[PDB]
Amino acid sequence: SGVAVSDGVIKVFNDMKVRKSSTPEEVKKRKKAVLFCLSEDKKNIILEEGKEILVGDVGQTVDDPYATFVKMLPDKDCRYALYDATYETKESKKEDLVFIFWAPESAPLKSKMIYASSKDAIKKKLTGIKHELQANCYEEVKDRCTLAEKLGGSAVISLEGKPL
Amino acid sequence: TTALVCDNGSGLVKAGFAGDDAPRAVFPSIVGRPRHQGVMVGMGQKDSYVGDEAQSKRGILTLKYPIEHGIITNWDDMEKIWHHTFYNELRVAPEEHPTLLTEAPLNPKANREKMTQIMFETFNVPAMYVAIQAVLSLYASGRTTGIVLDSGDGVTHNVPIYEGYALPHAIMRLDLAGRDLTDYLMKILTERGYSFVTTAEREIVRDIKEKLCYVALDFENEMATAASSSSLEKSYELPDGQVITIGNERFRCPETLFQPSFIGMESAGIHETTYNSIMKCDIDIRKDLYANNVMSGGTTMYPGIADRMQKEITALAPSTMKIKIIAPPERKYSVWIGGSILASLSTFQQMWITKQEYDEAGPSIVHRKC
Amino acid sequence: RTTGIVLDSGDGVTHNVPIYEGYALPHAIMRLDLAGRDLTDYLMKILTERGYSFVTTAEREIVRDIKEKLCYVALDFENEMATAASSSSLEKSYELPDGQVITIGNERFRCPETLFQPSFIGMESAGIHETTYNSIMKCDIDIRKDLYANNVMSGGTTMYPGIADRMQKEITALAPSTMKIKIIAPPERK
Amino acid sequence: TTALVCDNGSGLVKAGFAGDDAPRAVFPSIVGRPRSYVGDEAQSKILTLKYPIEHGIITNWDDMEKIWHHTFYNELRVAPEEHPTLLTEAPLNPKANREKMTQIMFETFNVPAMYVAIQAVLSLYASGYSVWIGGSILASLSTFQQMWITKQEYDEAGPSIVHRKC
Amino acid sequence: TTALVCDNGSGLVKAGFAGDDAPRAVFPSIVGRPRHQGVMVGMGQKDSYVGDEAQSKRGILTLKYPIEHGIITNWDDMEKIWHHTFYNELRVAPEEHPTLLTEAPLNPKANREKMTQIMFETFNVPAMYVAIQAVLSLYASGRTTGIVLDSGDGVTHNVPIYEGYALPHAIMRLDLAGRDLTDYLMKILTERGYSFVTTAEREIVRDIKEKLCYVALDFENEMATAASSSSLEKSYELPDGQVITIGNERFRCPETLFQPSFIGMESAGIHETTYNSIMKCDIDIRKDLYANNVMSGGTTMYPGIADRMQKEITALAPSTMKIKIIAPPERKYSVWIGGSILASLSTFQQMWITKQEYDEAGPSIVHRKC
Ligand SMILES: Nc1ncnc2c1ncn2[C@@H]1O[C@H](COP(=O)(O)OP(=O)(O)O)[C@@H](O)[C@H]1O
Ligand SMILES: Nc1ncnc2c1ncn2[C@@H]1O[C@H](COP(=O)(O)OP(=O)(O)O)[C@@H](O)[C@H]1O
Ligand SMILES: Nc1ncnc2c1ncn2[C@@H]1O[C@H](COP(=O)(O)OP(=O)(O)O)[C@@H](O)[C@H]1O
Ligand SMILES: [Mg+2]
Ligand SMILES: [Mg+2]
Ligand SMILES: [Mg+2]
Repeated sequence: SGVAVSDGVIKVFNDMKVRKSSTPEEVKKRKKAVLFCLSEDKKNIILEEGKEILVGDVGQTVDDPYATFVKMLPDKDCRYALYDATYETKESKKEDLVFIFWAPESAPLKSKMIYASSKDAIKKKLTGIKHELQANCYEEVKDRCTLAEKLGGSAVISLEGKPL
Repeated sequence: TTALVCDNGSGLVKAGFAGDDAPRAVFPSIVGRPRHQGVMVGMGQKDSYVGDEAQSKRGILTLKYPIEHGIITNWDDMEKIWHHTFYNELRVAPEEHPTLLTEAPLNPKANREKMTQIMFETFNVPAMYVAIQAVLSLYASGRTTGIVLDSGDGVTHNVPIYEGYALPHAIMRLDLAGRDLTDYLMKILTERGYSFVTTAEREIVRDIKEKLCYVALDFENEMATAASSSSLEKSYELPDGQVITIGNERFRCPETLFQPSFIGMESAGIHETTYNSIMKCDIDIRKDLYANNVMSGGTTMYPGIADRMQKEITALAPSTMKIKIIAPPERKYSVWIGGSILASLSTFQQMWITKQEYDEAGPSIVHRKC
Repeated sequence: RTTGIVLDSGDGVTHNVPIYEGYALPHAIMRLDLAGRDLTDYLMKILTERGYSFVTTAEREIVRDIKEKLCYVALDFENEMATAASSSSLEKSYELPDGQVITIGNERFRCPETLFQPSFIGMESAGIHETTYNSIMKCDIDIRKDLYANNVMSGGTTMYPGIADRMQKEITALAPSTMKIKIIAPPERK
Repeated sequence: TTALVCDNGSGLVKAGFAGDDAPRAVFPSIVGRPRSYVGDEAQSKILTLKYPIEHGIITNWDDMEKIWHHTFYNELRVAPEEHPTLLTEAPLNPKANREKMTQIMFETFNVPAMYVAIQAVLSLYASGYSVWIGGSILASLSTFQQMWITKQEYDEAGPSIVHRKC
Repeated sequence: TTALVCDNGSGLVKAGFAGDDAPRAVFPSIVGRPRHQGVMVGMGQKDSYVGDEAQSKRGILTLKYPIEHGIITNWDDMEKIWHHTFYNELRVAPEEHPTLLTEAPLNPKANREKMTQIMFETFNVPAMYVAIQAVLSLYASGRTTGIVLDSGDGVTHNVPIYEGYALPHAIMRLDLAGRDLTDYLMKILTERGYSFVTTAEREIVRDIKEKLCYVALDFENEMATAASSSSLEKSYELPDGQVITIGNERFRCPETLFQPSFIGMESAGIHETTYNSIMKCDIDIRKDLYANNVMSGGTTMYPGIADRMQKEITALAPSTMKIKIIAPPERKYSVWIGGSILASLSTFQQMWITKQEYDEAGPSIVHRKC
């Protein structure tokens, strides 16, 4: 295991999971999808301010929240993710968050072992999360059908405001 | 300003604000403790999993329902589910908006007392109210007259309601609901070579019953068609990859709603309890109750249950009387629809039990008020 | 990663344990006594048919290096035998420490086949392609979808050229068609 | 400061420090009595080779601790009293093997701290000699540095701390 | 005149005539194909070996059980075993005496249909009948009231039976039986240095479990005694000549009957399934079912299983109720005893399904009759 989580990531998770009554001007800077990284010393899980996605921009500059999110993951390193999905089922309309464990084969072993052995140190601190998505290849995470297969299986008819 | 309506059902928790059409939060009401030691270190392993995260990780969990047939068996996981649907699902605090809870009639007073105590002590809500699921499901119908056939996952109950005055002496309660149907389907599916023993698997049988089961117009002729040919059999895609071929089980396990002798219960089916309650009602309101049988709940979503309910009731009721079975297309959440349309009413805004009213009264104000 | 069954096969033991998202399944832990030492013994036993006797322990290390740098697993046994039977297009020579050269033919892919057909050295155990499927079929029915697409291999015995492709083919032959099979073959799995 | 990771496998013993890519010490795990010699000197030399480890369980203990002393002194030229050691094992392992491992490491060598991980879990860490790669990438982790079983923790607990900790 | 009763169990085949106390034919139900080429020419090498000849020549064979947990997996070897026990063991023809077959409840209908088809087409019996193993094991007890704990080699099932009317809605079935115990013993014996991988060897572990395993009064204190000293260890004489020293495995592998989490099953132990089935039964028959827990099968032959079953049930049942565990000394063949005492009854002689009744009905008469 080893690596633990910092206070900023826990604060961001508590901010994203539990939303409250907010003003229409502030509601547009909420966090939609944020990744997690390691510092220089590889001892804390820190979010990078560079790569991120806001809730405000979704549907505007970012035509597709998921489509613009696949290319945001670096293919030469291991990364965490937290995607807020809005999928439509035959039964009803749900809005859940997804934990994506990005781990390509092109990354070095030093970045794969650290992120694989410390996954229980981050997932345990993220209380209430259900949808877990482990993705290693890039083609499997690039496809749109896999998210509906993991979320609800064949029941999900539409994903992110558009049908499958 | 807005009010929260939380239909804490036996199988699903429909939670949402007031004044809107559909509930935004819908998820199964189960908690799952980790079954295996968990060799991998880190990654955010938690002590429990509630709702959709439990449904996704149900392979390594041991799912269990905190609510039996309507009574809340375990309280720690119940308040955990409440905290979850309040914070991790709606992202709102209970201290601001009043909450509305639902329950089935003929309910132990201890359940309602513990509900009120948990809502007023742990969350400290400004006000709340404990209504009845069937009365709210009747509100959603827009009318005030007619008996309600409310059958969810743990309890099936019927209460006849006239033009505003309900009849509490004719409230029937049947412990036969969707969970019992799922258990019967699991028991009768072993005769085909498919063993479902564990709780996690049982959810697969639940989905199979949800999307492959129907109620027959009559039992005998459908069995005769089941006996002859496979014209009735249909295959299902299991999550593991295998396929199953169910035959008469498509309409045998839903027949338990009308013939409780399958799971062993001695209670009259859902088609006879309604007639017995109406026959226990007043003789002038029977003409209006016969033509108004409002159905609600997820168990009333089988294809053909409305036609069989009709046929059975006109078989029991006199011939001159006309029987109507209101089968709304949103009867799966009719209780939540009624709660949401009820919370927006101006006249109801005065009868919320408040903390200032609750202090001197203790947890016993709910019986005298509601 | 944290999810996936592990195919660990070293020099003395081959064992498989399926591990989910942190909780492993101890009731599905399979153990097979077939490993690289047994493969070396089988190669020594089948190399005497070519005129090269390796009896002593010291020599056996030469056979071990020969198996390490000249043996591969075939995509299928039958067609590769048909190619072995016809022509020497398959044979390859080796430089022995004493100076002599040897010409091995079907032994390049016959002794690694013992991993999938234990009836060569006499064991009754199902090959490494069937023990994994039997352990996954002994596992839970919801974790099979995640265990089928994650078969992590390790150990020096899993370093034969083409063992990943044969493992794949065998598992999708055993597993249902709708399920997708993936065989993670890391380049540092030794 | 640095930590030792010792993959005491059935056929090879991959032993090396933490924080480096490749294990410096690799040799077969056999002892040979004249018809002792450990590792490459046994491979070069009239002996009767035998493996102390069967399918994962350690059959004989004197030669096992002899191999440990060898790989510690005649191969790495370091003392166990300074750097913590990391041992590996296969799952579904008899508890007696791990108990004897802990007892030998804490009584004969008197290590400041140690830990008994699983070979497959470490080989998965290496994915981001795979077991040794994962052990070495695991030993450098800061979060893991707290869960080493120490001698001061071992005294009152006896050789049974390993089951409850690891 | 006489009737044949054939208890085609998962591990043993008890076959004998009617009206006698003990079954004359007892042998393991396995078939063995020759594993090796067989260089020697002649001497009567056969394609298969059934029963004791397979047990004697198990070294060069590959033993396998045609019956899983109650369902018959392979049919050719099953009818081969039937032909064997009919001709080479009893030296009688099936065309003369009627045969009586047994099965476990909650059984796939295909198994019973194939049983009837094989008995009526290949052997052409004048009449037959398919009873239930637990009901017959209760007959052997001489009484009519009490729940039956039938646990053989492949399936453990419990059915409560009142004063002639059994309760089919409370029939519990557990796939944990002696074969699973043998597998667990093989898995936990490798920790001592004894590897049993092959089927032939597994029989040695089966005999070791049969004559060296017992169930503890409680798990914790017996482990404490196992941990301290070898006062518990005992040696065994292997057929090859070696000796083994087993310790806590003498009472750890039989504990799986009460804690299924060892082999991974999620099912409640045999001490909880009985209590849950009785709690699912009627409230007036519980007083009579609590004091009558008839045990049968070879798995219930461990020393001390009766005392632990008692203690567990009075731990689960209320204190005022008295618990009795009928532990007969011939409960290994109680199913056969009940079948033989049943076949001599005059009232039962009328309900045999006959060939003349079978012709027009096809293989579906068995479900409507039995
Ligand atoms: N489409 C469907 N067809 C048949 N049964 C269904 C369907 N959808 C849900 N159900 C059943 O209805 C139950 C849900 O009941 P619900 O109405 O949520 O009760 P409550 O309102 O008390 O929560 C589930 O257990 C399921 O078995
Ligand atoms: N390049 C290779 N190709 C095929 N087999 C190999 C190769 N390298 C090593 N092996 C085999 O792998 C074995 C080493 O197994 P190893 O992974 O060291 O087991 P352990 O991890 O238990 O020590 C050797 O006996 C050798 O036969
Ligand atoms: N003396 C004994 N002690 C413990 N277990 C026994 C004993 N004798 C037999 N068994 C177990 O009982 C099993 C036989 O079950 P059995 O009663 O023949 O089932 P069935 O009636 O379905 O054939 C064997 O597999 C064996 O493991
Ligand atoms: Mg309801
Ligand atoms: Mg190894
Ligand atoms: Mg039996």
